[PDB]
Amino acid sequence: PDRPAGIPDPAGTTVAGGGAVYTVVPHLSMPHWAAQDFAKSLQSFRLGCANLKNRQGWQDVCAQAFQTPIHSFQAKRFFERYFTPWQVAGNGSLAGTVTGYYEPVLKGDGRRTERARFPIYGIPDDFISVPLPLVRIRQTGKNSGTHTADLSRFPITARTTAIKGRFEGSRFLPYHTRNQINGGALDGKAPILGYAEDPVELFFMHIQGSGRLKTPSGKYIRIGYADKNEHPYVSIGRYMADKGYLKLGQTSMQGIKAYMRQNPQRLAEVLGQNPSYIFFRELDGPVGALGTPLMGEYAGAIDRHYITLGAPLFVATAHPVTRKALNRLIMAQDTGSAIKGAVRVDYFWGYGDEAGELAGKQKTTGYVWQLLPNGMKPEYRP
Repeated sequence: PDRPAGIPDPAGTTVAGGGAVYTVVPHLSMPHWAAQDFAKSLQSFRLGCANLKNRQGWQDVCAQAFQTPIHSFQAKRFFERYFTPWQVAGNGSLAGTVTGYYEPVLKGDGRRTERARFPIYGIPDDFISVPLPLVRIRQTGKNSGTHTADLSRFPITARTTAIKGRFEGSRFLPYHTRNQINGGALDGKAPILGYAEDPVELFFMHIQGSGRLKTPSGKYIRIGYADKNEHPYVSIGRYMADKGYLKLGQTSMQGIKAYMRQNPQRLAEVLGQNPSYIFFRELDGPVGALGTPLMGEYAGAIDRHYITLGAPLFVATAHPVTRKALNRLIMAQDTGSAIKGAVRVDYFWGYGDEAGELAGKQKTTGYVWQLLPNGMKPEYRP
């Protein structure tokens, strides 16, 4: 028994906030709307609904998504009948920026072998996260928070949700940095999820926040983001360029990997420049900001000041290699620290080497339309 659709704001309806303006337009104002693989967009929406279904105003669309066949004919009618498109302008411009991201595959093992020597660590035994409002700390769980803490020492910026540290003496000190962990500071006090063959490839898994080990027999060990040490991110590519070990055109993962194989005397130095370090957990698609697994080519990262999390999002852009028209109904199910603005999408390409090529080549103008359940308005969320 089909859910009711509810009443759309009529064409030309506007909402404004934050320099952004949202305008209701017809579905057929989206380029190549007719020719979409709406079965794939429906799959992607259904994945987000495991959590999105619980958010006020999304219950009916999420329920109805599961009573809709996985076929583009029916799935098109679902998106037409239940959602209204809101064309997005940021600061007077429909035009914005599309970049690309992906889930890396790297050679490795569940064990230390001759080939696979670089441990992937989970949350350490002494890693304690404390929420942020010369202070006092009390432990409230084996990895969360009797000891004094020196807040001037911890890496707080204008943005810090929590501090990460460990008890030592009668102190709470910042947790270990990448250079220290590289140097063996976690020996004996952190779970190891597996081993990578290449340390630069591992370094870049940290940069994407998730990955997959491909064992010598072709199996996958799936590795997801769990936490981090909250020390600042520094680009090693920008470090190498003015050192000047490589030119900032060869600053790709693959160029750093090749430089390092030829130059083992610089490995520790360069990797240690990024004091940020990500801890992982044993787990298709990484889990994004919505808390659900992302579907390759049908999910993206957005700015939540501007885009409602979980929303179908039509992106009109250019394919990062063919430069041909790339028009897609994706789901806005993730966020990034570098993704800001009304019209701004990090396009999730999926897992593996091919997705990697696509992602890095993506830096394009794009146009966006946000689809929301009929009646629900977009909102600037300061």
